[PDB]
Amino acid sequence: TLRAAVFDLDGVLALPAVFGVLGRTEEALALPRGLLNDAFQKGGPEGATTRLMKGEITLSQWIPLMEENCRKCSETAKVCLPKNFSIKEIFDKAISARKINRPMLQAALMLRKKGFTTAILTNTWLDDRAERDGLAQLMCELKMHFDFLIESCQVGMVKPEPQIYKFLLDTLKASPSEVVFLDDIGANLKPARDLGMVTILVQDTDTALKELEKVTGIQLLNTPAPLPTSCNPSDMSHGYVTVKPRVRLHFVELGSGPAVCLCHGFPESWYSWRYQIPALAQAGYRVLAMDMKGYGESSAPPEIEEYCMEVLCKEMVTFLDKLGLSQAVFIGHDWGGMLVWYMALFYPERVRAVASLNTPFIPANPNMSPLESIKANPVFDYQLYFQEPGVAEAELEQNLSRTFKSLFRASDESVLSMHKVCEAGGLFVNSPEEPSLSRMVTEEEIQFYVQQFKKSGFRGPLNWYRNMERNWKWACKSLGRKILIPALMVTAEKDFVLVPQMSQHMEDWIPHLKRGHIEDCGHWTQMDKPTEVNQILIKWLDSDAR
Amino acid sequence: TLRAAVFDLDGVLALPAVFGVLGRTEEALALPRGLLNDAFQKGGPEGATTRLMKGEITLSQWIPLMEENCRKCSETAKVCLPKNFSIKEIFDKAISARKINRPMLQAALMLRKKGFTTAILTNTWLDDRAERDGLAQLMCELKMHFDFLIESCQVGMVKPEPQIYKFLLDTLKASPSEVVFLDDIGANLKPARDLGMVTILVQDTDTALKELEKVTGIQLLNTPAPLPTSCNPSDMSHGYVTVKPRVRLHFVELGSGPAVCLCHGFPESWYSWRYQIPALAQAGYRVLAMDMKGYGESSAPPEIEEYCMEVLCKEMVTFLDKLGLSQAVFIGHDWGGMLVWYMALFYPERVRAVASLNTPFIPANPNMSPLESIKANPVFDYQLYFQEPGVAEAELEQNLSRTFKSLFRASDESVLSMHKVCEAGGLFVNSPEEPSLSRMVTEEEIQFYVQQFKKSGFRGPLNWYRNMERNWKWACKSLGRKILIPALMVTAEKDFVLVPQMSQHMEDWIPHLKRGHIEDCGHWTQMDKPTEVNQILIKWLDSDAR
Ligand SMILES: Cc1cc(-c2csc(N)n2)c(C)n1C[C@H]1CCCO1
Ligand SMILES: Cc1cc(-c2csc(N)n2)c(C)n1C[C@H]1CCCO1
Ligand SMILES: [Mg+2]
Ligand SMILES: [Mg+2]
Repeated sequence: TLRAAVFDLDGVLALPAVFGVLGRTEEALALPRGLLNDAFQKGGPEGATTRLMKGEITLSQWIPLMEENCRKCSETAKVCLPKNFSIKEIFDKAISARKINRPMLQAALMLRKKGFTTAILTNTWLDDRAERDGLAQLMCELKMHFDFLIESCQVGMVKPEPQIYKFLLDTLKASPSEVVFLDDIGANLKPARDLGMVTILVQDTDTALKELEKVTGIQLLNTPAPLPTSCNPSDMSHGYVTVKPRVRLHFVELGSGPAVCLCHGFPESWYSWRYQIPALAQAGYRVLAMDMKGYGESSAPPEIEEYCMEVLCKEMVTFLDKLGLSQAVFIGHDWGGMLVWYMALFYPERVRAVASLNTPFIPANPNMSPLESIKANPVFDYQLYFQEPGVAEAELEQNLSRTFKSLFRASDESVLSMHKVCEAGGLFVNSPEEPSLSRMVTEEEIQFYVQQFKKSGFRGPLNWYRNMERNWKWACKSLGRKILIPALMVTAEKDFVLVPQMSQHMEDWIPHLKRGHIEDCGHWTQMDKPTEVNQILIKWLDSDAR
Repeated sequence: TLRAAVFDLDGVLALPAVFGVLGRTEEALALPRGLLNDAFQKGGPEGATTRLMKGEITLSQWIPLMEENCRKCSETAKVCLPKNFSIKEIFDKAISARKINRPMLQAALMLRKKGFTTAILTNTWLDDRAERDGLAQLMCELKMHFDFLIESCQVGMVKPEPQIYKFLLDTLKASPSEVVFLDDIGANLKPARDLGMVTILVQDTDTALKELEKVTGIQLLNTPAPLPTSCNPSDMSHGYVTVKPRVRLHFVELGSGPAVCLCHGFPESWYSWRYQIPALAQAGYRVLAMDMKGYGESSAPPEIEEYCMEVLCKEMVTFLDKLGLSQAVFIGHDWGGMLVWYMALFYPERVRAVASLNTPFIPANPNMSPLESIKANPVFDYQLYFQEPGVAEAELEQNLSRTFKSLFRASDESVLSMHKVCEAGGLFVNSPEEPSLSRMVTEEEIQFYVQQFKKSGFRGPLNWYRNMERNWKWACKSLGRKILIPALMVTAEKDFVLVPQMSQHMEDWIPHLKRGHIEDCGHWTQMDKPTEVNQILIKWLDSDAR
């Protein structure tokens, strides 16, 4: 029966509520109880506050009107307001104090995931104060999680007037009995109740969630910890930069602050960062999540040498030049990880800080051909399989779904040993035609990769492995250097190819290296353990790159 | 004969030179003359400094080696270095002191404009110091003006070794006699001279330019003031954001820092900001230059109401939401100017600051239909001509070249009165078939507009004028408000439609409004007077939006 859920902002999705600051200020300053609330509410439907909430005036215009109300209320109550008493001050403080009430948001999200239409209906104001950016941030963060946001000041109507509830119903395209509405102000619930909406009076959050859960029949309290926000591709800003005549690079871009360029591994996509992109933007960064050369909407030229580390890095520099970015933080995974260590070594002036997931920095061995070095570790045998042009392409392109479904698996699910792949004759020779779906991914997410890979297939991707000799000679030039910019290495316990021990000597080349470590994490770090990756990146960004 | 020009960075394109800081520090600290230069040069081809310039070691690794050289030089000269003596300190200071030597850059630019290939050949280092971003900025700003940048540390070779000059010649694809090479170090010129290159020894800039001018036969000194840098479309980052199912918005994006969204007028393009985009990025801003809805690579739906101010503003808010931007500075011109005043009035929380070129803020008159208000000023008669769907489209689309060439004219060139356009039967009824080219634009620039307008023509653009009644009713809601965020109004003396007097009452609605005024400037402000626009925007941005 219930199809829709409506939440107020103050006192419901965000806490502490501003009205609360009226109460507290009175208490703190020993003013007559309720004096501030009388001033706030003076003139009722035609007083300053209603005009504010309806959009007739802006917040900065209302401030001196509330001031005047406070004077008149205090003269009528035969008291004086203290020296320094400041309405602007009180509200600046109150509005920055108010934070997202996380469990209410997570309930709204769960309800939306089970197919509810969700909305925020709020009495609010046009905010033109010097510090308005703080509220603009909160509203952005909240509203992306909901179907609709209805603000009194944008629509010219306020709770409890009946017309806003009619406007609500019409926006929802639902009848009143299909709607639950939560509010901390009982007067605001009444007209919803009159129409036959389920209403919940929100005092403490848990009891409201308990009622919300009873009435919807959905579990909202004590639920497992949810994944971070992911990205819908068609909701993103897509950027494109031509770095030379045949080569354009595509990226997705979210947030403001220091530029952070995310570089995925093989055979992946910008979308492999879907769980980090909103979190890093939310934490105060400008994220640029690349399709690396060879992939997705980036160009994919056929020639092997187009994909050696030197050419790749030079193009990433050009990509910064054309965007007008003197630096970025570079964060890489797998092949992207190797590339970011090379950026740090050859273009430290362009790199604000460098981090890798899984991929250690290993210096070239000038006394050993890289082919031999690769042949020395049985777990890299899949890289020899990748050498011969055409062979891996045919296997990987033959059935894309099966390809991504076989590759993208958590450590407790794996179907492919990386073991004696040449000898066996292929990566999939002993995996099913139709693999089961990993817990890490949905069917929809697999089909995003399949559709990406239909544009250019695996030639350009595989070519990143086909420049061992060329990369080795370029790397040998850097053998006297050290990496002395801020650097983070993140090892994954159960990546059985890029094993955490393989990073064990990095402090010789990177003496101030920082570390994080993720337990029970396979090769596909960002989607295996997105919460833990997010926390380790944001903590290191805030301390080292900011 | 000469086809190419090569410039050193230190002492040639940037000043004061670092070597100079060796001299000055000695003098300042009363050290033995030349002591620092001996330490710097110790071991010659195999000393620390050469290894640095060749890329073997990074700057931070070299710092303690130069320190040690300075100790050994001072022990051998029987003196002591002062307490606090700091090589890191000296170089931090020297490297931030060094600025682009503007007249040398402007000579290189002029030579490139007359078809020279230009290059920077420099002995430089891999810079990993905490403060490296300053040099990364200088190198970005310089290098975008040149065909090639050749850095000793990237190529593994240093002036004066002969191999780098061979590498130079090969990069230029020129024989030595086709090249002029400028350097402040005579030892560095010699191998160019040995090959038969024209060389110039740069002491003071003017005498070097004088020799450069004699030898090339091109005027480089005492030249008129050049235009600001413009944008090549195919060198820009292009961004695309879907703000709702039928509507995607395209923009060009350059720079980092506070987001600044540029909104062009009718019938224009992101490209109309070509002279502001590099300057504002260079001044420390993130520029987003839109194709407004109706234009260029943005969607262009046919329906009139898709283009009312309300829908337009809501979509600009969504564009911020999807990019993850809690605010931007909004700067508009003509129709874009009207739109930014509306953003300031309806979404002040999303607007960091607002500026308009030409377009004044005028409140709706609630006692007069907007059609009448328009009929009251003979100079708006072209807006009535625009009302009837199809009529203006046919005239404007009939011959695009003639359209843009007739419209885009400086005030001393105009071919169209805005006068009794309905009565005359068209905007062009009395202008030539093939207008002459305005001084403001090249043939190439006109053809960029023509090609943009072949995608959707003039329907969507004209529709911005066809919502007078709808805009009037929306505007009436804002009649109690004031604009109290930072605001700049820029009037143009000779815009005979949007006249500077029309802005004269703006202080009633915008009490802290700032102003700039541009004399001898017609309607097409950004390209008429790009230098003056740039200076007024950047000064106001730095003081009000930063
Ligand atoms: C960690 C690592 C070691 C080597 C290696 C060793 S010797 C040689 N030539 N290469 C390579 C190529 N990697 C990169 C990883 C990331 C994905 C590709 O393998
Ligand atoms: C300055 C201005 C006044 C009016 C106006 C007056 S009364 C009414 N309805 N409109 C308009 C539409 N403008 C906007 C300019 C910029 C380009 C379009 O004209
Ligand atoms: Mg409330
Ligand atoms: Mg020099």
